[PDB]
Amino acid sequence: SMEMEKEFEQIDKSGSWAAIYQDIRHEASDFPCRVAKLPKNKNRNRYRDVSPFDHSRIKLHQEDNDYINASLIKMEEAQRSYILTQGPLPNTCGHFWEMVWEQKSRGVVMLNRVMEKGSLKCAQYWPQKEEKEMIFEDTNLKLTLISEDIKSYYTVRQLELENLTTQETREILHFHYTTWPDFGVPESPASFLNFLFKVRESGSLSPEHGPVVVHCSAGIGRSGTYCLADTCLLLMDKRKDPSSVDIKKVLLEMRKFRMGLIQTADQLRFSYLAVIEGAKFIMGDSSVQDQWKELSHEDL
Ligand SMILES: O=C(O)C(=O)Nc1sc2c(c1C(=O)O)CCNC2
Ligand SMILES: [Cl-]
Ligand SMILES: [Cl-]
Ligand SMILES: [Cl-]
Repeated sequence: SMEMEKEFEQIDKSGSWAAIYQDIRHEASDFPCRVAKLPKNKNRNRYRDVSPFDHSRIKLHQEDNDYINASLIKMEEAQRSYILTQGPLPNTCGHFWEMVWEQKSRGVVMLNRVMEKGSLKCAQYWPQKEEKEMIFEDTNLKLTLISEDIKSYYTVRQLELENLTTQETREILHFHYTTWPDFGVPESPASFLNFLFKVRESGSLSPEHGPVVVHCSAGIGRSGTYCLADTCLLLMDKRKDPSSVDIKKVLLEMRKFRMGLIQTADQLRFSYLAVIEGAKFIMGDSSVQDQWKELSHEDL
């Protein structure tokens, strides 16, 4: 059994998930967020306590106001980057797709629903009907729903994003997880890993593309959980060595680039479970992938 499994058992036995998680919060980086806190950006932030650090914020390529609440998580050893961002607001959907355009992203991973716990956690930023495309006048972009593949707990959409200035167009894949509760965890490691591997298999993480965009409502809790699991699996894979992966150190590295990644101790505990289970595929048992698809009951 792997060292992360032994660590997992000892933390479970001693009941120390809350203390381990608080240790991470105490040790996490603290960098300034001066642009995010400028008065003119107040209505560009969904949550007053969630801001991108200045050193890693994504800048929009426009001259009026380049601010978006979004961070580039640049994982050097893993050689994968992610853009983590908040669920766009009704006035920032144009900025969101501007950022997708300028950063050359091929995929968007959405881990939340538009309404959760009775509240609007994210704007309806993509078109729900092929024949009702959206136009973002402020950033001069057009967004059309091309097709969607609805499964029982996630939906994959094919979108066309057009730069109306140049009339160039790109296909964006939208991976929408619809049964992951806010401040909660997926239903099982299997359904989570099935979804995560759906993203991987799409090619959206290819280094020929810009960084994948990942968001939940705040871009930190569910987004941090997804990214930690994905990065740890990729590191294990590069080295073919589960024991070289220190999950808490990877999370602390990610938190150099955006605050608050992973919002509960149970989400941390879930990340361990997902990485431990996914290690079976990494280390050469491809049949677990079929097993996850079955256990996830994705068919409708
Ligand atoms: O969507 C997520 O997974 C996430 O981290 N959400 C977060 S983090 C966070 C909040 C929320 C929210 O959704 O209310 C409220 C304000 N404090 C921090
Ligand atoms: Cl200002
Ligand atoms: Cl909203
Ligand atoms: Cl935190």
